[PDB]
Amino acid sequence: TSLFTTADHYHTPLGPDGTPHAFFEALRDEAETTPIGWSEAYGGHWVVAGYKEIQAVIQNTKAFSNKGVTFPRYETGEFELMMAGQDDPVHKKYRQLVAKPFSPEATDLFTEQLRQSTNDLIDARIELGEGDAATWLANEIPARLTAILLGLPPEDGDTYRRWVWAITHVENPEEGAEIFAELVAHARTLIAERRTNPGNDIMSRVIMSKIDGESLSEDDLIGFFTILLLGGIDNTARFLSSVFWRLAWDIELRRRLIAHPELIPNAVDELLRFYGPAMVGRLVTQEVTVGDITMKPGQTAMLWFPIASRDRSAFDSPDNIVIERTPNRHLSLGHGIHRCLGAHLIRVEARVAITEFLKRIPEFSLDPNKECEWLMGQVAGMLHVPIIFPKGKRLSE
Ligand code: HEM
Ligand SMILES: CC1(C)O[C@]2(C)CC[C@H]1CC2
Repeated sequence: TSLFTTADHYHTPLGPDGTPHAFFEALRDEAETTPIGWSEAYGGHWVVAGYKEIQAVIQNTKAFSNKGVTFPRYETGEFELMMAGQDDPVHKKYRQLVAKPFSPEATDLFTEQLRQSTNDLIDARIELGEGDAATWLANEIPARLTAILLGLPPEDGDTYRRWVWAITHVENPEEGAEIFAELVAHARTLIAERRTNPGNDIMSRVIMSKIDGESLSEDDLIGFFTILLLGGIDNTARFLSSVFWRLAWDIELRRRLIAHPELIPNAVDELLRFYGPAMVGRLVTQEVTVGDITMKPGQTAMLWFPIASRDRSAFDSPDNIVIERTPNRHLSLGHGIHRCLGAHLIRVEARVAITEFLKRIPEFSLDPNKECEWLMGQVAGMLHVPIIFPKGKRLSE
């Protein structure tokens, strides 16, 4: 038997712990013999699980195109995910427009805003002794940050989450497209207002930019708005949710982060390796042989980063969360020309979120009376993390 034959990132077998990690470990074991397998899912496609094979594919821009970045394709109507859904030269020219706001030096400037926000969110339920770590904290920290990045109202996370859900998981096609059309309508209004009353946000920045002499089309701007909205509300929320879940039951990892705050950055990278949400696809545009397999134009290859991040040939003791691991060349944020634009930002965000969470609530656990829930898909992570903790006090009010 072979686990590749029915491999499907939206339908990953879950173990008793509630995650797909037992399955990931088993597939990792099989990938030592067969690093790339054909899955019958989605009409048939390639599943690339070995670390060196993923590197070979992701570095080859000649035979692989990012037009297949989301598979099944995300619901974004007639729009494309800017940067992520493009190949060079188009990709490079668009990314250069937002490189500055995402530089490590620029992203460092969000630290205090994120520290205060995390604390403000925690105040909301600290006196209650219970709450869903995902919905209450993990979803909100990035939702608020992203809204600020886009010049949107921070208090409308449910609206943004509804759009994101439509793009990534709504099952009914029409309902999905109609809800994404809502995002487009809101974006149009935002763009027109920024057009005349600009601010210091990134949308404002791209609206005033120019490529080869001319301003970007409204459609291009909607693509920028969409991909940045997805990075925060989807990717970051699912990652942090899985992290909070882990910290709720792993009392060993938790006490060490509290005792060694200086290890938190390295710990964040190790958690990124272990709980990376993502996976990405690539559209084959040229017959190419990777490893022992030959791919043909028109086929799609899914890069299963979570399996590659557990490759024994790339990481010693891959199944353990070694907080002091360094270097840590995980693929959770991609590699090459499409490597995560938000890499430094999410490292800062995770450091702050974890630090403040453990500072305010050093003692907590999973709620024995409530169920945790894992969200499967191209971005996979905990969706519901009910926890309980001894009642505490608010910092403000
Ligand atoms: C923990 C959070 C996140 C994870 C795990 C994640 C992961 C990834 C990965 C795997 C890629 C590579 C795409 C490919 O190879 O095709 C990527 C690309 C990208 N990400 Fe992130 N991401 C996260 C958060 C964010 C955030 C917060 C933003 C920005 C606000 C963002 C913006 C982007 C953009 C624009 C690209 C495309 C870059 C390009 O094509 O050059 N991501 N991300
Ligand atoms: C899943 C992943 C990695 O995240 C986003 C934000 C960029 C590329 C793809 C699709 C959307």
